[PDB]
Amino acid sequence: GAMNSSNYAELFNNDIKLFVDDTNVYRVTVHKTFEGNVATKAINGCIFTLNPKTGHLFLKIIHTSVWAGQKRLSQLAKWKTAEEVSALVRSLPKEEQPKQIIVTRKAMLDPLEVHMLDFPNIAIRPTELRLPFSAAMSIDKLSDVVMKATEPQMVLFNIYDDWLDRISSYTAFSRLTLLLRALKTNEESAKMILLSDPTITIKSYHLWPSFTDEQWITIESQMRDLILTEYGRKYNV
Amino acid sequence: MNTVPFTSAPIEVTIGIDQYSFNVKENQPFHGIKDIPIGHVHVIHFQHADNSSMRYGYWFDCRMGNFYIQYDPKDGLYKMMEERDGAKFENIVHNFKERQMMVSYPKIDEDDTWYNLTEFVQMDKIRKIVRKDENQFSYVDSSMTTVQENELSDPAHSLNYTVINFKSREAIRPGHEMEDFLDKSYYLNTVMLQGIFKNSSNYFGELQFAFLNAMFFGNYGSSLQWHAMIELICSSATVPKHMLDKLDEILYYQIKTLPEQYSDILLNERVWNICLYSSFQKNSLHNTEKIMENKYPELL
Ligand SMILES: O=C(O)[C@H](O)c1ccc(F)c(F)c1
Repeated sequence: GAMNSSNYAELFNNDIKLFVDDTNVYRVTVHKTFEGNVATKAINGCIFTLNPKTGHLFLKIIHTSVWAGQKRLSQLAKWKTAEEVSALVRSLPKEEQPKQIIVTRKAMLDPLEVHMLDFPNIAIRPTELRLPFSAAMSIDKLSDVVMKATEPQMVLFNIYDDWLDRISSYTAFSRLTLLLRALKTNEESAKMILLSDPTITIKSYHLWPSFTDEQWITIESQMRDLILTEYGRKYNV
Repeated sequence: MNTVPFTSAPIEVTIGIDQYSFNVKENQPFHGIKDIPIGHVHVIHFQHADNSSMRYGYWFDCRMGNFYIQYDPKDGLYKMMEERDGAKFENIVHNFKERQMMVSYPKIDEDDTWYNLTEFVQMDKIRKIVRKDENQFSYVDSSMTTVQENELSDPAHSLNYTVINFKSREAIRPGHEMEDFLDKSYYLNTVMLQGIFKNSSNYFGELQFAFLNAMFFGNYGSSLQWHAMIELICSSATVPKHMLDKLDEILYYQIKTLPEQYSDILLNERVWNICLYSSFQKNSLHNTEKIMENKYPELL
């Protein structure tokens, strides 16, 4: 069934699973036309497909050409997401294929189930977690590859950098979700926290800075403070 | 006109014959039903006064043989049987008729209800859904499950309706996933009509049979089949005009006949609201929409 706080350790067991977030697939800017009407302009998007145990991120870049001449783009985007996830599964060796795919939005359930009919043993599940994966485009290196793309492309990343050398996947996922929630809540302030110390850099082959264990504790505290600060500002608390 | 004589009525029972029903008292001098219109299938059905559990009954066509009902005190039900001695059968019927021990099928001349509910229903197709080849009539009851229900337990006692599953490989061509899921025309026209049913008459016959089993027996799997066959048409953007017009007629008479007080258990709110207000055919079922909005506005 649905995945929630009760069965949270399930995410880090040895059954291969993927989260799929479609938030950033269909992205637009809204603007006025010369005649005073409103029009949209699509920009490149991405599918965020993540193994929460290993950190492997399959970032499928959705180039704006896939929308050309198509109607009902918000609906199509869900089917295109499901088509691409299905294609990814088929591309993986059998022993790497997931046993479960967890969609972050319930509207992805039917599209994905229909595309995965050939895989009756792969469970397609929703979640009651509110996950901040929409903020993936606040990670500078991910935003850059998406915006620079001139054609459809798949790029592989490890969203945990080398953290799993020192921490468990439960702790890594918790760190990731705290960072992404802070980036979603106040992107400017979160990036300031992450980059305010020029002596701590992001390796060429990494997404996040090279913090020591003690420095990660400080950063995590500051991210929590940011989220609480923004909560107080929002609700006048 | 034809006749279904009864050996006796040893237990008090409500007897249905098509859309009609009447009560028989324990050991009342009742010996059957006469004046049954030739040319249609019929259903004779039972609900015991002392045990409303198991509604059950028999689909039959008097053109296929001479049938009678005899109570079985071992199995505890009214059983249909076939009499192969025609001379003997005509004699038994004539005696019951002279002694006025039979009720008359109470058809009003103006009334086409039964024809309208069974227009496409044929006994030969009933006998393929309900498999018991040694008899020319078919037993159905309230508890019989369908083949689809069983896949999700005795196969010999099942309702072999055509399996319809919108999220199945049969319904969805590889490479046409969004297309086929949002517009079921392929599944309706190529898979179901051209492939399995061969024509719309057979499709409507199964739809009509499913409705009647739902209504007369409270058979839940039959209700599911009836709604699935409606939804498949309504969810197809390409349907022959003559099928849509005929469906509107079929559904109108079904909604008209449904007991008002069973609407809560026999009508699926989701399917009807989708079909009448959201589907491709939301504007193609004018007569059914009108009766539904006037008779069951709550459901909508
Ligand atoms: O009298 C009998 O032989 C049985 O009671 C019986 C046998 C066949 C029938 F058609 C019928 F109505 C009654």
